[PDB]
Amino acid sequence: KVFGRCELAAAMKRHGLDNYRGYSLGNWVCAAKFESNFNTQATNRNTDGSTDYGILQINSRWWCNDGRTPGSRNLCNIPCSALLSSDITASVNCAKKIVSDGNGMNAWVAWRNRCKGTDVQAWIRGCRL
Ligand SMILES: [Cl-]
Ligand code: NA
Repeated sequence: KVFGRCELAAAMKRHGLDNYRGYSLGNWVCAAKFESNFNTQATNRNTDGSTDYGILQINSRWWCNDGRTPGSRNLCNIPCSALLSSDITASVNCAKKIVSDGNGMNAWVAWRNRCKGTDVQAWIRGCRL
């Protein structure tokens, strides 16, 4: 499913992401925009053979099992395919563990490079939240 900007902001906010660990809602929407273009079905393969899955491009090297990343962890204890659902619940719950592991949203390279230090509130401007 391809989300609308405000549609996704609303879903993220209902799932507890607003100001989660100090990251305002615009941070999460900005990250999703540049990680996946708001597409829950986005997948991208990394050079080391792991794959990033879903709206937040969660990596199979650490966070989910896709059966083809040898020597990887499954810290969110879910199959990576559950992160491509139109329901963003699993992506959101997994994102909550990732952002809590000590590096904050720097775990998302697109957020670090494209959202960090910008006016992220502009990503929820105009939305009915
Ligand atoms: Cl980037
Ligand atoms: Na894995």
